[PDB]
Amino acid sequence: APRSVDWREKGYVTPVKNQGQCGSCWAFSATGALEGQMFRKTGRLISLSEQNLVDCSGPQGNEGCNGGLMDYAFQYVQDNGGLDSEESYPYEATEESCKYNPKYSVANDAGFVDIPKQEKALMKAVATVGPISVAIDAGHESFLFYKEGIYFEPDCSSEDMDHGVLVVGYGFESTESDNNKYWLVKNSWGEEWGMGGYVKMAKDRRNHCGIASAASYPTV
Ligand code: NA
Repeated sequence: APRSVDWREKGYVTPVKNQGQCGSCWAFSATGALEGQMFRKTGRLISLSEQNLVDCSGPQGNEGCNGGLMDYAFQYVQDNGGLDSEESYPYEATEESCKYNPKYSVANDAGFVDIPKQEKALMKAVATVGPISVAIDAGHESFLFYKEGIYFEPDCSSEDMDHGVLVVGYGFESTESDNNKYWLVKNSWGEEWGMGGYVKMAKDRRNHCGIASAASYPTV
């Protein structure tokens, strides 16, 4: 595999969004991964509707602003036969009744692929597929105040993840500790968080914060 990958450079990645005060991170991770696999297929990058997932993918196991899973969103899109665009079904950060309209669908998928629980396999997936949906333990003050550099939190758990985000690549930079590898992660807390809304999460450090534990992508 390459030592460095950044799918934003290949046009796979929409700008950073902001979920507000709704527990819908899973919808943003999912749209992020489907935006990538749709681009891969069609060569067109279209922002997808998290509200569509929030309002409508309850039958697949999701619970709106109370939480969800990217794989359940991927299943909804297959079951539903479509997903509306962000422009047509904009984000309101509250759960409402489903207003999906197939005429405004701009995306589809035929299931999803779960990546084996290993950073080595996650790396191979990111290198060959595109942006990957992943779950992390973001429940630490250090994560809130992140500004730059490689994020490493010694109290981070590799099993109890609470936040869906999107790995758009990986790389390295020299550090004091010589723990130099990172996953490049798109968040959904707006541009003012982190590095323009991105975080470099420690890579090949014993599955730091569980980044490889629940990784998947939609099959388009
Ligand atoms: Na922000």
